[PDB]
Amino acid sequence: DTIRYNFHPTHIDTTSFPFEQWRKYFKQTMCKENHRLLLNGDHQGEASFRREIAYYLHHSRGVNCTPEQVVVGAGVETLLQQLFLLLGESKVYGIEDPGYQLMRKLLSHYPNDYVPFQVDEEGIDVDSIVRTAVDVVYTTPSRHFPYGSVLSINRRKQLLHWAEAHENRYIIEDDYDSEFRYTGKTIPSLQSMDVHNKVIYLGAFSKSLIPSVRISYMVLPAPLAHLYKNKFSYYHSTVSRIDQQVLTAFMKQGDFEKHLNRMRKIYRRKLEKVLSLLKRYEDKLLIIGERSGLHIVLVVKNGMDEQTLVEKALAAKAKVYPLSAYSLERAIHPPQIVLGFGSIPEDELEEAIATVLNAWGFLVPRGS
Amino acid sequence: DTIRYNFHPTHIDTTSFPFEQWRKYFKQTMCKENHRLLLNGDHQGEASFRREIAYYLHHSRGVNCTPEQVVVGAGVETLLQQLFLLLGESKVYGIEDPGYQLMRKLLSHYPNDYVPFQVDEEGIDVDSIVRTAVDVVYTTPSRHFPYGSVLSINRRKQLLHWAEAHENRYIIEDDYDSEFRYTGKTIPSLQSMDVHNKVIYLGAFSKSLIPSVRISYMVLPAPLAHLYKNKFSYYHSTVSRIDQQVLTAFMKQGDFEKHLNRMRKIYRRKLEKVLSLLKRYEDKLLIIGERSGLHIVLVVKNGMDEQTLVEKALAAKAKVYPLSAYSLERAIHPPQIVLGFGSIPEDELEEAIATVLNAWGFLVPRG
Ligand SMILES: [Ca+2]
Ligand SMILES: [Ca+2]
Ligand SMILES: [Ca+2]
Ligand SMILES: [Ca+2]
Ligand SMILES: [Cl-]
Ligand SMILES: [Cl-]
Repeated sequence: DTIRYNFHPTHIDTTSFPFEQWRKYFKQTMCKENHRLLLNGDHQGEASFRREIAYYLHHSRGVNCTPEQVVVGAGVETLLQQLFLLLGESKVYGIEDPGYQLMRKLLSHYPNDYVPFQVDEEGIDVDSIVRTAVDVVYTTPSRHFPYGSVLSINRRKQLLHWAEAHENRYIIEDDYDSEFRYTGKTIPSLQSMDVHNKVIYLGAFSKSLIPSVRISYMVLPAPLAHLYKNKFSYYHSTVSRIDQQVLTAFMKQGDFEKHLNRMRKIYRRKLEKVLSLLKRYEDKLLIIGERSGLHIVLVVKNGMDEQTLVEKALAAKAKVYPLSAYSLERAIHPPQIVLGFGSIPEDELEEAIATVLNAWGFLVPRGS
Repeated sequence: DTIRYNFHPTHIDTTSFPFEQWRKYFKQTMCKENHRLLLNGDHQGEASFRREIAYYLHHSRGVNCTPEQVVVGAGVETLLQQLFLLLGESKVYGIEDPGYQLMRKLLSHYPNDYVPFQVDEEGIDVDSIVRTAVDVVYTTPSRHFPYGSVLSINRRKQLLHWAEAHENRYIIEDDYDSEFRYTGKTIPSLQSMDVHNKVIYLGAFSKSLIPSVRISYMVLPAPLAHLYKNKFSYYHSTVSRIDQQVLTAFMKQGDFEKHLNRMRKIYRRKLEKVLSLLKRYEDKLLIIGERSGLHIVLVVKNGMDEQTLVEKALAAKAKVYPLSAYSLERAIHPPQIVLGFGSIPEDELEEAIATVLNAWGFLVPRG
């Protein structure tokens, strides 16, 4: 087949993107007067761009950093690799389970060991971490993937305390999941509470902007930033100067911020339509983390197993994501599926959900 | 200050670039109909783009590979890092001395050890390699930096033989420096001779095209390519899909090839003007590797040391490159300076060289 509907958690609404503006800024940047942009710039990122990042992160997340603490790289994986090299071979990493598997996967190639920790309604299990001899804790405190959990303000304090207790300890705050929250109290970055230079902040222009441009940023505590600038002095940027300059302009003249607001509205509509439809099956489908992100988790009580649910959906030309993809515990029961609605066009949402539900043997409204 | 003249060996003629065409292809690619390009593509590279790479490499260098053996990454450094992880922690690397320091520097972060080998008129010292217990040999056979040496056809055969002798051995062929040769025999890739899946081929769109776009490629022997696709299945591309698509088009419709020819002419003129001027001081300045690349080496007999020469040049706002920057084995005397003329505009060449010569206490023709 070709797959018709792709319920990917990290997809964006591609049809909505401001092509005209982007093209405009491209036109302004890529031209004879800016010919010097064709040579390589600062490895760490263009100063202009690092500046906008620090501005953006302050407004949006409460992050406090200088431009000289911002490292720009081609995707989160590029930056974590540099981080692993930077912090050294002895560090032991604690990671969330379940969660995105990237961190564990990358660590398989590096000397460093890892330890998984549970996440619950209040975030990562700080009690276990404290007993465990990890040095660096990787966590998504703002909204855990996939369930949407927030790291409670107590645990934030406890974790920062843990980090303060030793010179070797750090926290990696992953905010890959960009700022589409609709419900709950809006709570800031853990980095914003950090007064001890303990938190490394990680994010990307993927769920905002454009995933395929591969533009990501890591914010280092100022000692690490100095060490970074020394260790990696001879490297080159892994992100196009042209693209940096373009995004710099897009941000400076306010269009990025307009984009974000416009998209927030669109995603809100989509999510609400999706919930509107799914809430009708409340006996056999339970939704988790419904008021955050571009995706939800369904617990499915069809007596169909996880694998069956995936295959049936794929047969209907709809790709859906088994939660076991994101888990080291091999038993997930009842079966859970992640659905993301970024790429599903707004006017086809009902049809798309219908397709999946139908393939799963649910009764479906007309026009699918 | 700002530096007025930057004699960087890897710089290109930025003023010459086809902005209009590039912008055209950008316009064609980045638009509502191609909205799916905004999601991430194949980690290894866009199939269209890998295809053009395989085509390009065949016509230009005689490289024989499938698109599925081409890995696209953000600069040579990104790809070598993946390579180091792929081949494992036990491998020992041999590297050229002198040369670009990137390889040594990267290796400092990985478990892997390295050994430098001399380069002469005929390329890397294969005799030493054979005695040495290295597993992977890094070399720039087409045109060594900075002197311009070519790996002789004997040594090519000897090195491939060396590689054939053991299951663990490989050769990294760097063709970062590939396109601008004017003199000597135009000679093919070592990869083209490889029939034993021993050569990893490495190149980039920097000296052609645009350095700052950070688009590079590594061509893996087919067993390694299969291992790569498995080991790194979960990675994402480090190069923008949009930029891939743009360059894909630029290549397909022949604009890349036009670009290359146009640039070859320009660089040739610049080099010839530079030689024309410098040949006048043949007693105190000797030129090396003069008929290759976007740069030359000067041996300077001023009794000024290397450092002095650099500083004097920088005073008067010209940046020049000490050859010691490129060596692991012992201080060079008499001083050598690398001058690259990629970025120096054609109509300012005389002025620029004059600036440097003047600062070094030489007499200047035209006042
Ligand atoms: Ca490991
Ligand atoms: Ca959710
Ligand atoms: Ca090493
Ligand atoms: Ca890139
Ligand atoms: Cl063709
Ligand atoms: Cl110097």
